Amino acid sequence: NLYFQSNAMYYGFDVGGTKIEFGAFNEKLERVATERVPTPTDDYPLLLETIAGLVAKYDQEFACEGKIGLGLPGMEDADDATVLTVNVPAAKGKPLRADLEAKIGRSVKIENDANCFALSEAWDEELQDAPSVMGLILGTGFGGGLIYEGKVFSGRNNVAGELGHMRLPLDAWFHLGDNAPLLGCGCGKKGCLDSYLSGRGFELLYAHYYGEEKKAIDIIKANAAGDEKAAEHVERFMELLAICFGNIFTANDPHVVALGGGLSNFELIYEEMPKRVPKYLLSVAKCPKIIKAKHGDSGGVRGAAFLNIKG
Ligand SMILES: [Cl-]
Ligand SMILES: [Cl-]
Ligand SMILES: [Zn+2]
Repeated sequence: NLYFQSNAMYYGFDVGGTKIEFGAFNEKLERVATERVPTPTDDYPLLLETIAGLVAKYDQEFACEGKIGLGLPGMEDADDATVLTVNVPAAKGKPLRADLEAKIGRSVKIENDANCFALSEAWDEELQDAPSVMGLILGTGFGGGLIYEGKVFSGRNNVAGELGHMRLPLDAWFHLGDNAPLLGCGCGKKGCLDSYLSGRGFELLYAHYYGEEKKAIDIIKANAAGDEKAAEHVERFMELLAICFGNIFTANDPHVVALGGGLSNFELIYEEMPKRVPKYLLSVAKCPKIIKAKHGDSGGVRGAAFLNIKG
């Protein structure tokens, strides 16, 4: 079956703290192979050998040299090309790209896993024609990737798309009222979007205004059932998210927004944003298309592979 070749083949590696996932994709961006191997715990020479080994395995299997893209929970330092990460400790501070290239014998592209998610959504059949795609993960945190013409915009410091680490716009702060909580952020700042618009934030906001720790799922369940406190919280949160989106869209004006992560599963978001965002936009501007992510489960490997699509 593998001899039914396209001219080019794209390999994607999603490197996680416990497993490395590989995927091969043809020119139509169809997936033609899948494999997972353990991430070598604290053995960098073995990490390099494992990745190089997969490239060699599939190159022989397809009788061709696939393009190599890799995503990880981290990023490259823009000035010295070493990896910044905590979940793949063996790679921390290492010139991962240069080491792989020397071992494998050809170019490798590396990118943050959330940027890979965004790129994966942007290459879905329905979004391929969108000039810009903003892919955001609302779960553990908030933020993502800015895709232009099917290519990730990394930024001068490889941090473009870190919308989670801008402070709340003033209108969002006023919306929270007299009892608004100033939430700390793990980046070192106070009041970051990451601490309010994430799944974790949704829960902290409920706990702060009602002195009770409920899990997102249960709060959504209570709202659906008709609990008054849950409804008040959902109303508060929906307008907050709309305000923050309005500010973001005024500066970045994306064509389509794709939402991933645990909270992206809360369907009311898709009904509510189109009704609330326009208020916070310039009079001449319309709310972009905001949709639930379609390829979240394999977004890391897909996006990593797609880093090499010739633009
Ligand atoms: Cl796929
Ligand atoms: Cl999540
Ligand atoms: Zn922050």
